[PDB]
Amino acid sequence: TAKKFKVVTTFTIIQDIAQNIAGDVAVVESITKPGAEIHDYQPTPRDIVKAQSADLILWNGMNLERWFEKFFESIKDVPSAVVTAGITPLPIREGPYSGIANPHAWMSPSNALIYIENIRKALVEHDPAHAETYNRNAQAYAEKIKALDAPLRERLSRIPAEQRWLVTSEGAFSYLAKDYGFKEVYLWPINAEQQGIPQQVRHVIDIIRENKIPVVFSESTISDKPAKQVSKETGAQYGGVLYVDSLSGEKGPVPTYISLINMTVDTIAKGF
Ligand SMILES: [Mn+2]
Ligand SMILES: [Mn+2]
Repeated sequence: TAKKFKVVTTFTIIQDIAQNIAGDVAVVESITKPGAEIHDYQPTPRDIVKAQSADLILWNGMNLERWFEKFFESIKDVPSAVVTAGITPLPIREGPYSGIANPHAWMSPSNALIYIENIRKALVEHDPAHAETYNRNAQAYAEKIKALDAPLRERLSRIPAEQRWLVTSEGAFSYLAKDYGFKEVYLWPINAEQQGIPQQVRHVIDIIRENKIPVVFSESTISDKPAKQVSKETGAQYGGVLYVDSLSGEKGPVPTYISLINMTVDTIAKGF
């Protein structure tokens, strides 16, 4: 056979996690495309029809998708589920969104296990005919995620503790940084139309000076120009691109959530 159970997700990371749980018994599609900015995405009429055709809608919550609640108002009779349920938020530390949840919880692979469980539960509840495929796929995929911890830590193990400074454009790596003992510095705390970046750019250059930070990075859905300037004004090498808010295309270097975590840690590690 019939027309398969259809899941629509707001962005690509959730799409890939959900598709691993769904296997071939459900079809999972993302509203946003690879490479597109997800926080302030502007949905189109095509997007309403796509979401309205789903049997279940998955979104991040933690107000990642500033567009979603207004968007969902146009969708009728389709259940939605927040895939971060039960995750404890790290607060945004500075700027006009200080004190709001940092939404990038998927960058901690231990948090990913909670994403998987929330998605499994939603799939089993709303598609009970395939409960055993979902439960089997979710346990197998959770073991793939747990198996990342040892190679990831080993990959970062050369960098001594007080050299572990991670300097990015968006402050999108706070969950990854807490997991692996890095201190975070960023050019802006969360993607948004905002003031303060040129004054934050001076501050970052300042903090690179004091601590002799060797590398700075950018991310794949935003501009590399601020990070490349900070590298020019310091001696630090420009290390990016890092992946957090989007996968690549299916043929690019980051087609899956696992490849996103691995390539991001790999790129950090080679910068030092
Ligand atoms: Mn439900
Ligand atoms: Mn982001």
